[PDB]
Formats: sequence, C-alpha cells, structure tokens
Amino acid sequence: DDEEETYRLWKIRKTIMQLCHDRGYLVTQDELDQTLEEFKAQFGDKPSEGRPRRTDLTVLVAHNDDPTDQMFVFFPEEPKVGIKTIKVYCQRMQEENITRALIVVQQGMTPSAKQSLVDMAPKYILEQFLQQELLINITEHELVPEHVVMTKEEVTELLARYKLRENQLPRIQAGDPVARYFGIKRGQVVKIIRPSETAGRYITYRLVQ
Amino acid sequence: VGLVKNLALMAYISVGSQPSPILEFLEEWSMENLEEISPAAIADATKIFVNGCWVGIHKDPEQLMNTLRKLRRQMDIIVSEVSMIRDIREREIRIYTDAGRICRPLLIVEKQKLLLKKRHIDQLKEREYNNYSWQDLVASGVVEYIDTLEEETVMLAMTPDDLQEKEVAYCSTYTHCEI
Amino acid sequence: DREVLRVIFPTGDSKVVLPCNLLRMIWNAQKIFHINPRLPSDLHPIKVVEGVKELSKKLVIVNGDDPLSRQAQENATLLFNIHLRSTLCSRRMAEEF
Amino acid sequence: GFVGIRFCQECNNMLYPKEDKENRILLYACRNCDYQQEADNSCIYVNKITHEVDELTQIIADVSQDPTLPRTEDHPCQKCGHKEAVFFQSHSARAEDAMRLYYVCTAPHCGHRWTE
Amino acid sequence: RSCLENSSRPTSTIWVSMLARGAIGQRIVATLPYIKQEVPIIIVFRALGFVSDRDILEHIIYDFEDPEMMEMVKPSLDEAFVIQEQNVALNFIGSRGAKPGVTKEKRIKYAKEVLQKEMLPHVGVSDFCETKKAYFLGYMVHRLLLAALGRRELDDRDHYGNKRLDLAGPLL
Amino acid sequence: KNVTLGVPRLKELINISKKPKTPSLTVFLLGQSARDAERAKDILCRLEHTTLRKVTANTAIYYDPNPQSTVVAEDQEWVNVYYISPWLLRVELDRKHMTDRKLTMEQIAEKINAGFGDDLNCIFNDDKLVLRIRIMNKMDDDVFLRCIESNMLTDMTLQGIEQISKVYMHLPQTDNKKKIIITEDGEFKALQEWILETDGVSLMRVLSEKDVDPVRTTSNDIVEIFTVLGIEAVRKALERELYHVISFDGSYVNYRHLALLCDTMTCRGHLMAITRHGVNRQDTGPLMKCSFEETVDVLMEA
Amino acid sequence: GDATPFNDAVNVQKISNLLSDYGYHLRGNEVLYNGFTGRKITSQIFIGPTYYQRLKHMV
Amino acid sequence: GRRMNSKMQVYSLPKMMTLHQQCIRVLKNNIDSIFEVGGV
Amino acid sequence: TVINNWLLIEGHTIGIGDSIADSKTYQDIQNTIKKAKQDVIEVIEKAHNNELEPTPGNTLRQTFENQVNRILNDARDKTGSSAQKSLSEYNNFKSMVVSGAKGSKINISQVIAVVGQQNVEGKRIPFGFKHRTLPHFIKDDYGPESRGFVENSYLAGLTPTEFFFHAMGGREGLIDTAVKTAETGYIQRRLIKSMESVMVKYDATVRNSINQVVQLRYGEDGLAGESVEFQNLATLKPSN
DNA sequence: AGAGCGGGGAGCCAGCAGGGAGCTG
RNA sequence: GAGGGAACCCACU
DNA sequence: CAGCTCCCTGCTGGCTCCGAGTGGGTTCTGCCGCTCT
Ligand SMILES: [Zn+2]
Ligand SMILES: [Zn+2]
Repeated sequence: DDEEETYRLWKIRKTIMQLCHDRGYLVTQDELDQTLEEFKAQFGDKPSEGRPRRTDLTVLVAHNDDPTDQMFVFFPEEPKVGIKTIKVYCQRMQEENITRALIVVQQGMTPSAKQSLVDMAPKYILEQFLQQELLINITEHELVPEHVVMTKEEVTELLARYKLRENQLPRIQAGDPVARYFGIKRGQVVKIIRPSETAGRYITYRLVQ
Repeated sequence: VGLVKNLALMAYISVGSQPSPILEFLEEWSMENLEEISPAAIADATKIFVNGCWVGIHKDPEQLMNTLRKLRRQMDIIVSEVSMIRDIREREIRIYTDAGRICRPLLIVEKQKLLLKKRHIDQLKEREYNNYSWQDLVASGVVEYIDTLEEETVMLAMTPDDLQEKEVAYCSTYTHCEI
Repeated sequence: DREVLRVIFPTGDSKVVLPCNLLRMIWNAQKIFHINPRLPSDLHPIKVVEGVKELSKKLVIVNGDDPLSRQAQENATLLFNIHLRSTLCSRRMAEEF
Repeated sequence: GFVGIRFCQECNNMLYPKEDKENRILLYACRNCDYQQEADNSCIYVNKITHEVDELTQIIADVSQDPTLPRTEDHPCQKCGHKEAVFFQSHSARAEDAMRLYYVCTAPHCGHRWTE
Repeated sequence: RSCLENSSRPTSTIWVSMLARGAIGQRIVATLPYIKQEVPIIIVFRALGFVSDRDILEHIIYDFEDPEMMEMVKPSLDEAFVIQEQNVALNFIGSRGAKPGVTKEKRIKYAKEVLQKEMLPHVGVSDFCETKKAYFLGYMVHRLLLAALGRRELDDRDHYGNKRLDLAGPLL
Repeated sequence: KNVTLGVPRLKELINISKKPKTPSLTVFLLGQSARDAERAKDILCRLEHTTLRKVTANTAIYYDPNPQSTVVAEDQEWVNVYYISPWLLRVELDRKHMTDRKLTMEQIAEKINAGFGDDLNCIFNDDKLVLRIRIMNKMDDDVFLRCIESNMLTDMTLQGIEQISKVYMHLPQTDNKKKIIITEDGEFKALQEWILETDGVSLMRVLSEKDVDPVRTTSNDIVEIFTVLGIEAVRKALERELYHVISFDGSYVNYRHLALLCDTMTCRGHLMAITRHGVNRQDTGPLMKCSFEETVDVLMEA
Repeated sequence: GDATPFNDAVNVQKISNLLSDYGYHLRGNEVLYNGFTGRKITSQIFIGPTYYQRLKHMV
Repeated sequence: GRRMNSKMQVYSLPKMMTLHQQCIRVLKNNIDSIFEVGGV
Repeated sequence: TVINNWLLIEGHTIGIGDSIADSKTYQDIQNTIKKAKQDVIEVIEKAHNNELEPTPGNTLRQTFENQVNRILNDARDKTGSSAQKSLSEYNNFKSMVVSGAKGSKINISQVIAVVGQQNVEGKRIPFGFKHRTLPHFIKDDYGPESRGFVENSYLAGLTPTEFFFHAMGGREGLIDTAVKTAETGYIQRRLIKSMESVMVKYDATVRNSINQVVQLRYGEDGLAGESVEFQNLATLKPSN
C-alpha cells in the first residue's frame, strides 16, 4: 500500500535526521520535529507512482564544527544493492567531493557490496543501514543509555587520569547498533552515562574494537 | 531417589508360565486363527494376544473374558498368575503369562457384594486344624491376583463400605475390593 | 535534586540502599544530647547549610581536582548527597528534627 | 467429505489419478499395468482442518460394558429410551480443546451414542 | 522389544517409525535389527512375500471405509513404489545390512534370515510363519497410525504394565 | 504465560542461549490504543502470526476441465460471473477465524498473488467460503498443485510476524508493568494500560510497528536485545532479568553483585557466557583456563 | 496400641478420652517440675512413651 | 479425629413418573428380589 | 543465655492439644471444604455443558484446571486462616509461628485444617492409569479427591488415595532437591571461575587478573556492601 | 619336574555441501 | 614409630 | 549470455560438561597354559 510505504519513508527520514543531529551534523529544528503531514506536503503520498521518490529523498547535511565536511544519506530504490549502484553513488561522492555517506537499503546488499564498502572505507566512508534497523531510533529506547563520542583530547586526558592503556578499557564492537548509529571506528572511545540505583549516575568508557 | 524401590507387603512377582494350555483352550473356544481368516473379519472382531503374540480373533468377548476369568478363579487351565486384560475401546484381549509381572491379591466384588463371606473367615480362624489356607481362598474364587495392566480395567473399592449404596452414588460397578 | 531523582527512579520507589542511616543518626543525636523537641533550638539554619556543604566536600570517593575526577566524584555520591541534603534541610532540622 | 482410495483390478494394486484431455475427464490409471478406470468423484485430495466436529465414528458402542466408565441415569437414550447411559470424554489430542461428554447407551444391542 | 518366550535369547527390537513433516506427506519406515538403514515398511511387506496392495493394506488397515488411515499410508506406498517384487525388496534390504554382499544371492539369503530369525522373533522364528509375522507388523503400523492420527494415546514408559521385573531366575 | 524462572532461567541467562525456552516480548502501546481495548486488539492481530491454516476450514483438489461448468455447483454463480489448468484448489474457510482476525477476503487473494507472483489465479466470492485456485500456463500438475497447497497452508503470512506464535493481552494490576507517570502536581500516578506478552521474539519488527511504544517495549531474550539495541542495553536487560530471577522469591541480593556479574559478562563488547566457551576464550593465562575446564586442550593450545 | 494407617476405629479424640480415663490430661500434657530448682514449669509438657531407635551412626 | 471422605461423579431423577412408571422402575431397580408374581 | 534460663522457668512444649481446633472451627472448615467441592463440581458441569469461558492465551483444559486450582487454593487458604485465627494465645503452634522460630502458617493449615492439593510438575495428579489417577476412581474424574486434593488434616489422617497422592507430592520435592543440587553446584562453580580474580584495586577501580577495567568504582559508588542500609528518599514521592 | 617366565542427556563449534549474486571471455 | 592401588556397592549431611 | 568463481546459510558430526564433603563394605590385580629336565 502507498500509505504504508509513505509512513515508512517518513519514519526513516525522521530517524536519519535524529542520527545526523546526534552525530553533530547541522540539522535544523524544523527538519528535526518535521511531521507526517509535513512529509505529505514536502514530498508525495504515492510512492508506487513515484510522487515521493527515494532518489528525491536523498539527504545532504553538513557538520556543525566543519561546514566543508558533509554527509550524504542515500536511499536506493532497489531491494538488493550491488556494485553497480554503489559505484554510481561512489562516483557521486567523488563528483561532489563528499567524504561520508549513509546508504539506506530496504532488504540488504550483496556480500561483495559489503566487502567493497570495507575496501574503499580508507578513502570514502560508507555505512550500510537497513530500513528495518532505522524504522525506530534505538537510542531513545529505555535500555539504551546516553552515548557520547569522545574527542581524542578527552580520550587522552581520560587515559592520563586513570593511568590506563587503551586495551584496559571495556570494549564495544564496531558492528554494535549504537556504534553503527554514531558511526564510529576502531580506536574511538564512547562515554556512556547511565543512571545508577546505588550512585545516582555512572560513567563507563568503552573502546571501539 | 525414585530408582531403587521396595515391594509392598502383599505384592507378588509372577514367576512365569507356559502359554500352551491357554492356546489349546482358545483354539477350542471359537477363536479363529490368523492363518485361517480373511482380513475383512478383523474390523469388528476382538484381537487376541497371548504373551504379546497375536494368535487370532474372537467375536464374543463378553463370554470369552467371563469364561477365562471363571477358569482362572477356580485354578483350572488358566493358572492364578496369568494376567488377562481386555481393552474394550480398542477391541483387544491381551493375555500375559510371562515372568516379571508384579501383581497383588484383591477381593472379588460381584453385584456390589463381596465373594468373601463369613464361612471363609470361620475356616481361616482354624488354619491349623482345617488345613485351610490362602491357596484355598484362591481356589474358592474369592481372591484374585491382579497385575498392573489388569488393574487398568478393574474398578476397585477401597473398603467394603464403598460397596454400600450412598446418597451420592459414586460407582455401582465395582469389580474388585482392596483387602 | 528532586528532578534528578525522578529521572533516576521513574517508578517512584523511594527505597534506596545508602551507607549512613541519617534518620537513625538524627535519632541517636536527639537521645545523646537530650534534645527537647518542644523547645526552640540554638541551631542556626546557615550552620546547617554550610555544614552540609563542608560535609559533602569531605565525603570523597573519587580523588583529585581534575574536572574528570570532580565529575566522577559528583556521580559516585549523587544519591547520598541528594539524600543528605533532603534529610539535613534547614527546614527539617528546625521544625522536624 | 473424504474420498477413499481406488484399487486396480488386474494387478491388485493402487490406482492413481490422471486427467485425460481426450475426453477432458479424470481417470484412475494404474501404473504397474495398463489398467484404467474412469472416476465417479472428481475429488482427489481433500483435507479437514476445523472439520473435527464428528467424534462419534471413533466411538464404538462396546464401551457401554466398561466397569470403570461412569454411568448416569439423567440422560436417556433416544433410540431405545433406556435410563442407564455411560458418559466419557473424547481423549484425542484433537479433542484437548473440548471436554464434551459423549454418551453410549448401557443396554445391550442398542449402541446409540450421542452428545449433550 | 521382541523375544521368543521360554527361550533365553537377547531381545531383538524392531522400530516402526513415522517421519516428521518439517515431501508430500508422512512416511512410515522400519528400523529393523541388523539392518543399519531405515527400510520403508511397504518394502518390508514386499520382502515378506506380499506383492499386492490389498494384501499389505489388509494387513495394516483392517477397516477399508476409514479414509484417514489410507491418506497416511499413501506417502509410504508412493515412496516405495519402485520396488514391486519380493526378491527385489530382499535385495533392497540386504544391500544396507551390517554385512553387505557382492552377490545378489548372498543378499537374498541375508535378508531372508534377518526377516526369518531376527525381525519379530516372538511371533515366529520358523518357516511358513510369514502371515502371522506380517499381521503383527501390520498391527505395529496400525498402532503407529492410530497414535499419529490421535485416535489412540501414546504409551507411558513409567507404567509398570510396560515393565517386567528380572528376579534371580531370569538374571541367572 | 509459561515464563522460565528460577534455576533454569538463571542457567539460560549466564549461559547465553541462542534459543531460550520461552522467549517473550513485553509490548507497550503508544497512544490511545494503550487505553482502548479494541485498537489494542487491532495491534494484537497485527502482531500475531496468521498462516492460511489459521483460518482454513477445509481444502480440496477438484477436477474442473471447464471452469464454466463447475463440478461442485455450490459456487457456480459467481464463477460464471467471472467468465488455466483443469486442476483446482477449492479452499473453504472457517468464518469465526476469518472474522476474529479481522481479515477480509481480497486480502487473502492479494497475499496469495504476492506470495506466488500471481502466475496462478485465485477467484473468490461468498455471502460457506470458497477460494478457487488454478495454475495458468513433463510432470503431472497434481504434485505441483499439492506442493503449493502445502506452501499456502504452512508457509504463508496473512498478517503478523513469523517468529511470534501468539500474543497475551492483559491489563496489569501491579505497578511492575504499569505506566508510572508524573502528573501536573508532581505526584506519581499509575496508569492501567493494555500490555501484550507474546510467545516469540522479533524485537525489531515489533518495535517498528505503529502505535507500539518504541521506548519501553522490551524482551526477555538476551541475544535479541544484544543484536537489536547494543551492549549497554543488553547489560541493563541482563541486570533486569537476573534481578527478576533472584527477587521472584522475595529474596534480596545487593545491587553491586548483580552489577559486577553483568559488567563481567559484557566487558569485552560482546556477550561472554559463563561457560568454557566464554571464559576460556578470554585473554587470561593458560593456568586459569586449565583450572576451570578443558585442562589438556588449554595446555596444548598454550 | 494399634496404629495401622487407615483405621477409623482409632482417632485422636478416642485416645484422648481413654487417657483421661486414667487420671491424666487428655492431650498428654503433664505438670513437669524443674529438676534444678524444683519449681513447676509454667507450660505443661507433652510427655509419653514413644518408640525410639538407636542408629548405627555413633560419634 | 474423624476423616472426611466422599466422592461424586460430576455431570451436566427429574421425571413425571406416574403409577405404572413408578412400579416398573422400582422393579427395574430390584429385579432379583421377586419370589413369585402371583397371577400377573 | 538469659532467655534459655528464663525458658527453664517458663518452659515450652508442643502437644496433640495444639493440633486440636474448636468444634465450631471444625464445622466451619468442613463447610468451607464442602462449599469448595460444590464450586469445583459447578465448574466441571459448566465445562461439560460447554459453558466455561476459555480465557485468552489458554486452551479450554488449561483454563478449566486454572479455575479448579484457584478454587482449591482459596479453599486451602480460607480453611487454614479460620483454623489459625481460632488458635488461642496458649497455643504452641501459634507461639512458634508468630515468634518466627519454626513453622509457616501453611504448616498450621495442614496440621489443623487441610493438607491441600498435591501437585506433580505443578499440575494436579496425572492420569497414570487409563484416564484415572487410581483404579478406585471412575474414568474422566476431574474432581478434587480424584486429582489429588487432600481434604483431611494431618490430625484427621489421610485417606489412602490422599495418602498416595501426598506421597507423590513429597516424592516430587525429594526429586527436585536431589536433581537441583548438581545444576546449582555447576552454576556456582562457573560463576566462581568467571570472576575469581576480579577485585578492588588500590586506585579503587575494579579490575580482573589482566588489569582490564570492569568497573571504575565498586558497585558504581565505591562502597562495601556490608555497611549500606535501606533508607528512603524523602523528596521523590511527594507532590510539588 | 616342579619352578618359573611369557603372551544418558544437554549445548556450542567446525567443516562441508547447497544456495544466490557477480564476473569475463 | 610407619607398606598397595583400582573398580563397584551401600550409607551419611 | 553461459559457465565459472566466490562468499552467505543449512546440515551433520564432533566435542565437552554434569554439587561439595564423609563413613563403611567386597572384589579385582593375576591367568592360565607351557618348554626345560
Ligand atoms: Zn494394475
Ligand atoms: Zn438406547
């Protein structure tokens, strides 16, 4: 049904914009609390016909601390995504000299596609995201505490204070859903603020392995 | 716990018997052998198993089971430890004569009355000078050895007070009673 | 502190597990110093405020003066400082205790 | 309802359904020999999912003689009008959903079984 | 757990099993003693000397107006259709015995002695007893069909009607 | 509810089990569907899996060489209103199962068409249901039609999520699964709202649905929470499950012991089970691992 | 005394009446005196002949 | 020390029994107690 | 020492007069049991007339068994409560229960009023025979006495069917102990070996043997579990 | 020549066989 | 002023 | 564009674990026959 996919696309867009605001990219408040009727005004209502087109849903955001650093959020129109379309997106990344990009698939990609994203990850950072994973914001769940990506200076003063090596910290996987949400690679440290029933507040530090 | 067990006081384990005299009696009591029947007669006839061996079918299971029980109760062809189960719902008669079956003696209740009467108690009161014993009670058709499969087809009375008519009658078809 | 508590305990369970039993310590002080509860007390409320501040400075779990150390020390004794301020109020020490 | 098996007459075996487009009809053609047979009923495969309402064919009347089965006098027979009946439940896995009493007439030669 | 009475020999157990759903339907196979793979039961009935299908299903299904028994024996018949002769069935069983044979004659002898002296010894260990052994095997399949249809109820392992007591006699 | 509890649930927790005995969800409802029982029932029937077997009364193979001349003739009228293969699936449904699921007939038709690509054809009408399936455009068509019959009965989704077998609606009379809110006066006031307790877990699909609270909806499945929400979320979930197991009796264990167990169990970024497969794969010395379990294998690998 | 498990002819009230017929309290209690001081124990002690057996597990 | 003990066969004589029906059903519960009917 | 010598003066016993209840209490308990068995027969005849309502999530037999078990447990609790409220202040069962020294209130209930329902794997007594629990019962008997409800106290003595069903109930507990000790011991051993080297270090952090940080402070507050107590936050519950 | 020598459950992991995608001549 | 192992069974908390 | 290559998934087989601590007992090693005088 067109209404079901319209609701899906609006919810995916809202989660993407929350993700980009959490990562530090400049996202205006109008786009952050943007509602479903405003999606029916800004975009179409009949995606089978194509009034909301997924190519028309591509998001471009810029970082707050560096306006020359930008992120794409692509929405491929095919269910399974292979080398051809991600090379089209990679050529787009080259021709508008963007560094980071999110690709929101709706069923998945090929294994060779995942291998290729890992291959050009030194140059262009691509992140696979399923539609089903982005249908909600997982960081708003009650089990998920506050994750804050630490700057390298903060990590340096952390390991200086606690006299720690990097391997003596608790770990978090690079494929973790919240690590994928914040888009963090190996060697980054997440400050985790969570309420405590004995202390009130507790801050854990987790290194991305 | 629950693996090593003990017998009850009057539980007796069957020692074993030859299936043969039961088989000749079944041959001369209107049982049709499996080797001499069409299968079309099986669908409404009661199958007869002797020590787990399907030996034939019978078409009157009331009179066959009553005849077999009458023979066992008077120490005839059917010896006392032979177990004779009738599964009514599935039309089967199973006769077990093999060793290892555990059984116990129960009083026989027929028409809501004990077959154990005061003359048996009087004769057992002078066990030393009548030569009356337990085996004569077994021969008198008063007590009966019932094993575990046959206890699934009997209706036990806990006491003879259960045989008495009640204001809320639970059962009026008790088959045996506990000693 | 109350807003922080309602964030920490959204179910409204006021039962916590904390080191010093402040209510029983107050009762101990009342019995030890023969505190008449029907008379005016010679305890200035500013003494209550400043004593609770100095005591909260004196209960150190995480040591140092680094802002990381300060934040960890604040977090490690957040419930106990909240409960100590809620129990040794200038109002409660004047009219209740 | 359910349609039975069809048996070959020459080689004493099973038949199998087949559709002959010459007459565009359905024949039961044995595949051990050359025997063929036209079909009275077009139903080939049939399944029952919630059609388990008839537990009465599985009940045999002989259960009227069971001394362990409960007898009642408040449910008289419709066929012969006997006072005594035996009541029980259907004990299959496909009857765990129900605790319906099934009654069998206690009197000899009647054999009438009913429900409620 | 079949064992011929008044003869101390070890019990020879035959299984008659019905496969799980997750082909077309439910297949009944037979785990015979000294046959290390699962022979389909219709092939066992063929090897007992029953080429036909009213023979096998009269040994198994005693009432022919009953349709559900037929609808469950149908996959077992239709999976073992390619074997239609007695000695072909004997070859099919003996090819998967504990001792296979390069000669077809040796495999026929092997399957004959397995189905003669090892498969259900209590009903018969002697020749011309194919009809009583075949009726008992049909009874086993019939009980399997009754329990799989739900018409009959599964046996209880802890019921001492299902248990015997080896005393000093049988043990010695 | 058959919730595993006591020692077996403790063993299911500390040995990280890919299949718990009774995996379950605790679906909280977002909005007036939390209050209204009828749209709570709408969410219930949107969540619970419904195969075509859950509504079918009977199915049958029929021979109709000419669909114009139906053999059955109990459904001749609308079939001739409509006007291939001579073989036919005639499927009749149970109307109580058809109605309490709130399915409609064209939904079943379009689900058939989407599942099998509409290469076959389905024709329906009733007002005693009939659905008639024919195959459009080497081997007999009976075996293919029986196989797709089995696929429709035991492999088809009309509505719901496949891993969820059934859903338990109830209204909590206790605050342990209620909605404690703060009113305008600053009081804590319980709100009695409909909650669902499934008998399977698909946490992503359930969390993604409409009018389902994406905050408080949770599971007792530890692996599912780790895969969906992360490592700190599964640390919190493991603490909650262990606290439930311990404090069902009314027994109390101090929080720091549970916290130490969960921090040990989730320190290395993944779920380290309390087994040899979790502990003997650690970075500890070979002598500690050989003290625990698999002594000779650890010493040879060292 | 007969203590066969399932015996309606023996019940606690019958035994209590029988014990009261011998000038004892019907429920088996007696007025015991302290052996150290001679004073009556305020409670009345349930005392009677009970069959004890000595087990093989000696210290 | 009395032991409460009784059983009940659960369920679900409400019948207008006149003279001949009462007589025949009394005989249908005590058949075996007939010595000689007289001239019936 | 002081209390043992005062108990030399006072004395404490338990007798057969402590298991005795008043005759009015015995009439009340028998009336409650008769009412409960009437309710059970009412539920059985409701389910047999297909009038019983199948609660959602349960099959019809499961909700029938749940209704029967709820009735019988309410019977046990009410009979026990009447029996243990009828107790005088001189009662010794009452003294040892309300002192908390030995004995639950269920023990008073089972000694004085009703032993209660016997359970095997949490359900009532199974149909070990062909649809009977014992051969002293009719087939398909789902009443209280058939499926293990013991309506006698330990003072009254159990009937033989109740005695056997109580032996099944106690055998269940003995089995549960003798097969749960091994599983619990293996769980305890694995819990020990996974955390035997985790400890508070001198920088107050909690580290394992290879010095990885498990917790930055012990219990997140750095406090030992012995000296902490249950207290109330006075500013959480009240209104503004 | 006798004395003495000889000959059950439960649950997790790893390798191999099936897919489905992409690739090149 | 100190010379067997192993298997099994029973029992104890 | 057909056949080949190359990584996801399904299956079966292999492997390793199964509370702590105490008394007491019996029975077994070892199993018998030889080649030399
Ligand atoms: Zn033929
Ligand atoms: Zn009748």
